[PDB]
Amino acid sequence: VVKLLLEHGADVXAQD
Amino acid sequence: ALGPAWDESQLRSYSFPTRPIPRLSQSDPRAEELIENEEPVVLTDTNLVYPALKWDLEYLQENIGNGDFSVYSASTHKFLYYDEKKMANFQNFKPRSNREEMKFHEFVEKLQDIQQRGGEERLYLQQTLNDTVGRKIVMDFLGFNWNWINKQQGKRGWGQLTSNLLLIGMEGNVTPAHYDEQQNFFAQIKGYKRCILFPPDQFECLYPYPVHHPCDRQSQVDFDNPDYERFPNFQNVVGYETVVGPGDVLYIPMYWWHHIESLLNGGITITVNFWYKGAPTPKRIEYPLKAHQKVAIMRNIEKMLGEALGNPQEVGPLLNTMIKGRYN
Ligand SMILES: O=C(O)CNC(=O)C(=O)O
Ligand SMILES: [Zn+2]
Repeated sequence: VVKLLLEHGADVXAQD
Repeated sequence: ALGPAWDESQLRSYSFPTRPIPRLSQSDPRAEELIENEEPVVLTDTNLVYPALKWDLEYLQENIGNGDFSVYSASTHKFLYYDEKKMANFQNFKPRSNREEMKFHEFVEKLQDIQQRGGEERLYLQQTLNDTVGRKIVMDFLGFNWNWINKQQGKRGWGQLTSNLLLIGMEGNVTPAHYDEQQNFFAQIKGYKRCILFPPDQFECLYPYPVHHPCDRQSQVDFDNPDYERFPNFQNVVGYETVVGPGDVLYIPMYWWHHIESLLNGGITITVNFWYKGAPTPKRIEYPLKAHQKVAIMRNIEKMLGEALGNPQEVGPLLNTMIKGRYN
């Protein structure tokens, strides 16, 4: 739950 | 004794105060302390892209291959990027920058033309380094200081290097304030870029677009004309600032806001960055949370509601309903 909400994406610059 | 590399008159003028990012030797413990603690630092002697310091448009045209390069065009000095996939759910959004694929030599001829015809148009090459590049570039790339940067990757528990972005811009070009979800060693190669960073705890002051908007991760605030009625806390923003030139590496920690400009009347700028995925979430969570962990939370709430509601256009209304007269 906390881990679920703490996970991040890896989006950079233009799109991702 | 070559004189001042650049002066204040080449820097654009803004409404907020800054303090300087520290410039340090890669061997200086303070520089390691800052990186470990996810604060910016300009390293002056990594030799990270030593071999690339001879790069200029002629050497690159001759050597970088026949591959395609993404070149962004803008009618203004600000190059706001937009995620094309997200255009759908904000029908009232028209871009302020087109992207065009072209061969490298076409890009150089484009600059020549604009220059020769006194054009107003601005260009920004931004292309991931890849297989297609010529033998000499491959050799220059292999000559990067991998020993040093690999060690940094091991010490910070980072994930993999996802890419190296090659950036070639015209003097005066601005990348507006935004944050990236990876760690970045930003390796300046030719010319000078002014970098203004803001910590993740100033989220409140910088007013990012909605996650589902094409400009996700950029500030909505026009730095050249801040609308203090819509963005009142922009009056409280304080930046960390530096000017990086050839040989400098700027550590831009994950989630740190950064505004980046090529110095006015400073010629073309060239940069190669190094994007690494961040360390995994820790086994045990320490409270209270760090700011970037809160940004992570907020992004996920926005994502989940967009999905759960079946439509991101309903995220705003639901969120407002949740708070008005209840948490505000
Ligand atoms: O160099 C620029 O103009 C923009 N680059 C970035 O935002 C980056 O490297 O993450
Ligand atoms: Zn960035």
